[PDB]
Amino acid sequence: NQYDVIIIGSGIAGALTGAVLAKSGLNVLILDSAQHPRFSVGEAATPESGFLLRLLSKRFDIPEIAYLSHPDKIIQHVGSSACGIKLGFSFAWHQENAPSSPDHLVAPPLKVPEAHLFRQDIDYFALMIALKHGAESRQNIKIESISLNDDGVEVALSNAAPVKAAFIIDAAAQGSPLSRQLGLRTTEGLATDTCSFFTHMLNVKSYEDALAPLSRTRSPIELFKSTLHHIFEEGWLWVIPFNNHPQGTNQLCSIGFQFNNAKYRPTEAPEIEFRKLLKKYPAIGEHFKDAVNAREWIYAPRINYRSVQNVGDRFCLLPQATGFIDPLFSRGLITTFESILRLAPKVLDAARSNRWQREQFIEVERHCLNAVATNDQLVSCSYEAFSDFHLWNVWHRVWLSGSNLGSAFLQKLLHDLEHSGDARQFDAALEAVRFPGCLSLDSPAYESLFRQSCQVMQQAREQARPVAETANALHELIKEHEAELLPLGYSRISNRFILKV
Ligand SMILES: [Ca+2]
Ligand SMILES: [Ca+2]
Repeated sequence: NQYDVIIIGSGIAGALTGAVLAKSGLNVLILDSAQHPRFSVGEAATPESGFLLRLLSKRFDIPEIAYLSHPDKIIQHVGSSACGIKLGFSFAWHQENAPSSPDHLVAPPLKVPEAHLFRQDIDYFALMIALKHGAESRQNIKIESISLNDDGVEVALSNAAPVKAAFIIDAAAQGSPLSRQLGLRTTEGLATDTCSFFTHMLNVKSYEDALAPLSRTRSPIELFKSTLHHIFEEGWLWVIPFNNHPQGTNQLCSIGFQFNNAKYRPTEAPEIEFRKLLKKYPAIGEHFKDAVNAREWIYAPRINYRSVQNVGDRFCLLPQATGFIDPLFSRGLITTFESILRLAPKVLDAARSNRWQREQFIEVERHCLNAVATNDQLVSCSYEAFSDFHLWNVWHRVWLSGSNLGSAFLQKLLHDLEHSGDARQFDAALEAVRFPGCLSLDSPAYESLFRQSCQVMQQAREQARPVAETANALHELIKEHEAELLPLGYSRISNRFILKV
């Protein structure tokens, strides 16, 4: 064995994994068929993802990891082009053959700003963290085979001698070569069936300039300074600026549009589909009158997958290699950072005890598979809620209340870790949560609300129920559970901009 761990993929997941393991005394080799710099989506940070980066940073004493959670710290240390800003998620609803209303908006603001991650710069910086801590990296390589033996792993490489390790982590995405060879991936049982078209653009107009100013919308935050979701019956489109930070230099804006394949299947080239969308929804088109595409569109016809298992004696698939649902709500980054946080202490224990058995990693699998399942219910039910603004308004409080509870839970874990310095206590506290992979992590009342609300939405889809009935059923569920949630007034449906505290 020339290494302790081989990591496939040098993106943020592989890089952070490599950094924390190398920091902790393991000899790590990161392999990637691609090379930096390169484009990637997965751009909208969340409260959870920020807390998870800070937890990773504190758990392994790597300060630079925490920089990646704060836009001001990204600008200062990674570079001024490396992010935009977000003060929350905003949602504007539209329908075909009718004018769009600036009152069909919800936007619950954050207290602390978060980042729109320009992944080419963020990921390259992350790899630099790993390299500076002693992880080895080989870019632009070709893996010829991966052998999983009872005494380790052996990876054959084109035009080089094979490399050996005790353990292999797949930190790649849809191209997970372990996933392909292990036969663990499937689309069976997934409620979400969606496609995605995405690119980066110049000269994308702000929501306030294109559609309605703050004096009209009454939003507490500029939608320009938010992850903006334009939602409609068959899909949604994101507007994620990198050019909205007063000290930023990036000129681009990320644009992605997604369809529920059960309701609309695209047939034509990405630019033609984009123009058809804008004709259908002229309000959305107001962003793009002077816009130009700065890259080729990428089209993915089906973005959803899960896995039946993701750990063995000698391997672990990180979340992107295991399952993905949708960009909606940006749950992928969350699941990724939490999975690293759960896995890394176990890999260290394994390497120190020289014991490599599947059962040691079972809670990593339990978290990841539960997270993908929860993500599938969240997103599938959301796409059904896209049918009507009032329904969306009621529905978004189910997501928000859960996310707020999970964020608060992670914030508390971080506080305890910062002051106690007690890594083992933290690891055990995260593992002891009652609902790993669920939005609240540990609230039986919230998970009751989530389960029952998803049942309402699936039944509404299945039986084509009237949207007013569904919205009301959700509202009554929120009222029933509200006493056991954060005291934000989630049942006050007329307040479309739910504030913290
Ligand atoms: Ca070693
Ligand atoms: Ca994503």
